[PDB]
Amino acid sequence: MKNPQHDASLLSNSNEFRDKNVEFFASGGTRTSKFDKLENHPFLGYPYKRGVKRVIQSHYEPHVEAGGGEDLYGICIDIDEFSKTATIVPITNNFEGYLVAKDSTVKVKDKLIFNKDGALEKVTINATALTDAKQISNEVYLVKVAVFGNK
Amino acid sequence: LFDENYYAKAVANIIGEVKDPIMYKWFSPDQIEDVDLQMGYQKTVKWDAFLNANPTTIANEVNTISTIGFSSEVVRLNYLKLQYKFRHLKQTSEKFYTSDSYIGDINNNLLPFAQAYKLASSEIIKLINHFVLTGTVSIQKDGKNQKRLLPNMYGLLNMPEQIKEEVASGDKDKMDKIFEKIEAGLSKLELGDEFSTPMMVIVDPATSLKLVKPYACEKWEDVLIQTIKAINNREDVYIETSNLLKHKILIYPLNSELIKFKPSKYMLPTPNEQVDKDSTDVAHSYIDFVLGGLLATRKTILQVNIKQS
Amino acid sequence: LFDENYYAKAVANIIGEVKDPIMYKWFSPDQIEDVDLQMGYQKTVKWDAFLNANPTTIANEVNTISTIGFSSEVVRLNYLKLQYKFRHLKQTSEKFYTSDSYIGDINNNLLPFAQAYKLASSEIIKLINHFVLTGTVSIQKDGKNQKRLLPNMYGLLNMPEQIKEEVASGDKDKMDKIFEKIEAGLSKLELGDEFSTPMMVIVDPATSLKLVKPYACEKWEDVLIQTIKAINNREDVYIETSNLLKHKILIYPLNSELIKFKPSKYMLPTPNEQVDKDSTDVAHSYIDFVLGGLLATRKTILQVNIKQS
Amino acid sequence: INNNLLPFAQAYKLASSEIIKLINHFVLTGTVSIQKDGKNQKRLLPNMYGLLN
Amino acid sequence: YSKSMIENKVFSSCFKSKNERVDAYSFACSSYTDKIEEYLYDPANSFPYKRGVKLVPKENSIYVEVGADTDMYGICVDVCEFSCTAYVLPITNNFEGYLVTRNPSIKIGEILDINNNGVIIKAGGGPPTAINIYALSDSFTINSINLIKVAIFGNRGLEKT
Amino acid sequence: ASLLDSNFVPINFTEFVQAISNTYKQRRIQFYENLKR
Amino acid sequence: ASLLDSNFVPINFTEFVQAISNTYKQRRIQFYENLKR
Repeated sequence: MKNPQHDASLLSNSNEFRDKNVEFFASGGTRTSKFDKLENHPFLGYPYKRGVKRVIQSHYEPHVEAGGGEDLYGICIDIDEFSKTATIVPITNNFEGYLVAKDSTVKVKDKLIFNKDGALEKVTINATALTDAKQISNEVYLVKVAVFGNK
Repeated sequence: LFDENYYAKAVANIIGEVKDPIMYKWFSPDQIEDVDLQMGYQKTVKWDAFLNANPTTIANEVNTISTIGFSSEVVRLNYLKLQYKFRHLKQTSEKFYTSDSYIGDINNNLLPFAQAYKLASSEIIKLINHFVLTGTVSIQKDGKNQKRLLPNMYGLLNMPEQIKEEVASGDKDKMDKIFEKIEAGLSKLELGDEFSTPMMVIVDPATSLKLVKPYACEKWEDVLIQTIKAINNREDVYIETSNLLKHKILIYPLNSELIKFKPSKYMLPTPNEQVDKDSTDVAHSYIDFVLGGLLATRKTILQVNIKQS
Repeated sequence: LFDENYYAKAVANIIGEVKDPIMYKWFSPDQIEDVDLQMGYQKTVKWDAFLNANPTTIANEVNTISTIGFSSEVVRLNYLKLQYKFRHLKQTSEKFYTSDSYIGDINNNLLPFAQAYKLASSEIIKLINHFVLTGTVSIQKDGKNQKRLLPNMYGLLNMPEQIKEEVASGDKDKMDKIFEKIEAGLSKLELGDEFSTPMMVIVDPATSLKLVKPYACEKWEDVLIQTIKAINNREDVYIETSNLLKHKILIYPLNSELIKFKPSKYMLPTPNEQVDKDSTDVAHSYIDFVLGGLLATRKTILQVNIKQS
Repeated sequence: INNNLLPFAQAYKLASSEIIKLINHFVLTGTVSIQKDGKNQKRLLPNMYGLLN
Repeated sequence: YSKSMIENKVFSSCFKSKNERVDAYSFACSSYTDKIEEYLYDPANSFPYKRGVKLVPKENSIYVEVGADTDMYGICVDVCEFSCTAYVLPITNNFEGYLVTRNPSIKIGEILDINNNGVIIKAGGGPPTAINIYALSDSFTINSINLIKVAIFGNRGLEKT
Repeated sequence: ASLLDSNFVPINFTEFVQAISNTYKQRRIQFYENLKR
Repeated sequence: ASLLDSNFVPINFTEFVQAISNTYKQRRIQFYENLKR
């Protein structure tokens, strides 16, 4: 989850101001402009920090889910669990931030494509990696990218 | 002015004796609204709003929100100015014709100005009521020799784009067939979101006589009232009889959001300033009135005609 | 504030011209209680007491007395915040669009802020009424493209753990079968000791038309009212027709101890402080509202659905 | 100077002078353009003419 | 044709399905920070309202004319007929709203393409699509012009079939 | 300006016509007030 | 604090919204008072 709410018994020492932003709970983007377009959409699964595709079908309104390729619609940068909604930057808007990478093979200067699971994988091109893949926890890898569209 | 205009003084004195028009019973108080005009046309604009998409959930940051649109529609209404002339006795000549408890020449049918104006106003009010009910101007029981009127000037009976039903001459005396046609028209009625409103029915004496017959220990009138209550959200249903109709049934709601009457504020009779005078004791006066101003939405009036041949 | 915020001034001046919601007719005055919450969830705790044993007779000396216990139940209700955006003219630009007897561009469908807000508020109130009656949010006549809603957000029609009856498509026109299903649902209804309370019934226009038919000189509506009076201690029974329903019948009491509406005090439309402005004469404004807050006890609502296929 | 940025007063004065020159040109000639060649004219509404056209 | 399109003898007759109007607000979901541009359009060649348009630089001004997806500059969302001015949302911006189509039977979720007349058609016609267009609703006819709710988000990387 | 008001005194025929119209409007309002159905 | 009062002068937008809510509540109460089923 984006913010796993767990109670603790001791305070965690947090004084260093470096290597403190690369975390799974840091939503949004590293650099954001006031004129960035954001759309809230109903979601299924957990597409947080992943490429999202719009799935269209009691008939319900279209939703979004993790995906990519020819069906890529946008990037999920923030999530609200109570309302079960996801904030999405459309593919027509450039974005700079940390996204989920398939594995640790991604390095700097690498052109990256959103796979069927919304993860960034090496090689149409969609993003250019800025830093190396870093393991936040278990198999979760976060890579800083600057999305520019589709080739 | 009253020191100089005896006729104006008499009109102001006797204006209260004129009876109220009976057309007021056919409308709710909110449905009638006066306008300032004598002759010409006036355009009415109605505004509406609609939802373009599902409402947008406000959570975290968002800039794309659902929108609400607007629309407009223009309806033109025509107003016509009509006039009448009547003869009466000159003011200075009343003393020579004041008889025992009555004034005027019985032999020559001459009247004082006040009485003449009152009677003429009553007649003109009756004519205005006939026009409002039927949409035509005629002084004959047959309803012919109708004065030609402008378009966009309709009554409750001839308003276009409404539910017209016709009962064939073979079933002119079959209340079951008439009620079948009435049910068909009522089903075809379209009240939309304003269905919770009182309803008004106008019938002719023959129709009322047929209605008060037993239902083939219930009456056709009761059955019709129940049928109308089934659609008007169990609200008031009023029934009226008018001798101006002939084998016609009119059904319409008394709601200002569907049918609106916007008469000119000079519609009722008004004296004219010009008075014809000569060397004799007989003078002439003119009365003005204005016709037009009925407005209705589409498919909200049921007009049933029982053909006689 | 009114010296600076023309939009707030106009909202204050024209807030009174918005008609009251029709959903108030479906609830008693005591059944509605506002709460202070925009978005989130609220936990309501209901306390009860019970007798552990027979009472103790006080005679001579005794220390062992029967006890009275207590119990609690927690219910969680979800509230959702929704927003709409509409375009309108600017205050400094209205003077150049003030035409004769109207203001606004007929060609461009642009309206003054007050009129635009009034129309948008009316539409949003209609949507809120539809949600309260049905429990679903949609803008299409087919009822599709529904907005997915949070759990614990139910309407009268879709509230779970209530009595649900289904009339087969083959019996869609058999009022006897429909009334048999209604009687079965009423029998399954459980009001306990709160049975002495008025009852409310909501029906679709087709069912309203079927109800006024003769019973098979008595009406199906009369028989239904008598049957409900048999169970509700012969209290008042109200019948309502709504175009928001289709082949559905809703029966429920008006007792605040069984069904309670706890809406947010911001549920009805409210303007937002943010107004989009640019160098042109067109501005944008936002209206907020809140959905959710219906609570009901188990097995106290009868919902009859007449299948058409 | 290095970025061609002015105070609002001076910028407004210069822009107003330029717009006044353009208005004078439109009044005298009846056409609106920013080219010495006179081409790339802005299309205007009917019944909008100058002394020359 | 036109958008406003007239005196009526009588007024025209729930909240649902009232948006099916030719002169309805094009954006189903609007957003500030949406870029809108003004251009001239030919007043006798083709009416660009609710159609995909292309930039044609003429010898006197830059006009917008109805165009295909291959050379599309944006979507014409509104027109001011008094000044004959077209308002264009560039293709670089997202759009979700009602557009003119020529096929009266289009279902929801289908892939769509803009033809030479700036008209929504099914993407199976054969021309390689270059824009991401999806039908958000079934096509409806206003009596006659066919409209449909669509979502347009940028260009497609590789042209499809 | 209404003819029902005793203190009212018209100045010219235009004011007389306005008073007549106001009197008719007030009479219609009174009729709707007194009407019972 | 309601918008019905002529003497009520709101100070800020929060007070304005509270007044709107109070006006809605008062209108609901008045509607239920005047309702006769």
